[PDB]
Amino acid sequence: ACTKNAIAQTGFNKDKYFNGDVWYVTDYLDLEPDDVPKRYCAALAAGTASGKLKEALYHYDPKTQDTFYDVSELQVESLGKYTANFKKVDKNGNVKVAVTAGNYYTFTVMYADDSSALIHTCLHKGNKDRGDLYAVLNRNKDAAAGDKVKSAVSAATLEFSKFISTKENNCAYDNDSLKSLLTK
Ligand code: HEM
Repeated sequence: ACTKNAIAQTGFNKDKYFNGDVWYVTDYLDLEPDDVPKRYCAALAAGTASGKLKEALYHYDPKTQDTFYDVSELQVESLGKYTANFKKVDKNGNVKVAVTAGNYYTFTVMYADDSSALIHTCLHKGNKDRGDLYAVLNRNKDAAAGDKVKSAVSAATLEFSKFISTKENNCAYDNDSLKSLLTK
């Protein structure tokens, strides 16, 4: 189960974060052991589509090849803290698993700037929940974490040395699909 109430960035700039562009996960920290594979790749696009806050997600296991996309409308809990009801889609936005109650994740932006971010997420999915997950994001694929986001990791009382890098997996990303999905 999840255990953390992540605190959102003071002065979080929502329009900058939710600008329709792509964020790549470069490093992640799962608090629960064996909650996720040790080799993984993920990215998301976050934007507003016809007035609604939206995220599109991409997950790829670089070993098993398991791949899936999701689209969510976000509801606001407070500035920088959201609840997202996801539907699983193909890369084109065709629905594979409909939105359903109990299938949701929370999403807190703990730090963000032009190029980087630190987020916390808590996934709830039927009988397949996920414990707390933190992720370092960058606008550039596989970019090394800069001093600002690393300092934010420290300020959150987390040890960056514990984060797992995604940069050494052979991962490729369909940016174009992620952007398109925002409207789906
Ligand atoms: C590298 C970082 C991440 C890893 C290693 C990871 C790992 C996983 C894994 C292994 C699953 C499979 C669950 C299953 O088999 O049903 C999953 C599902 C999911 N994750 Fe992640 N995840 C990451 C980042 C994220 C982020 C940043 C978000 C939200 C912004 C997110 C949201 C979700 C959602 C919504 C599902 C269920 C999708 C569906 O069933 O349609 N994940 N994740």
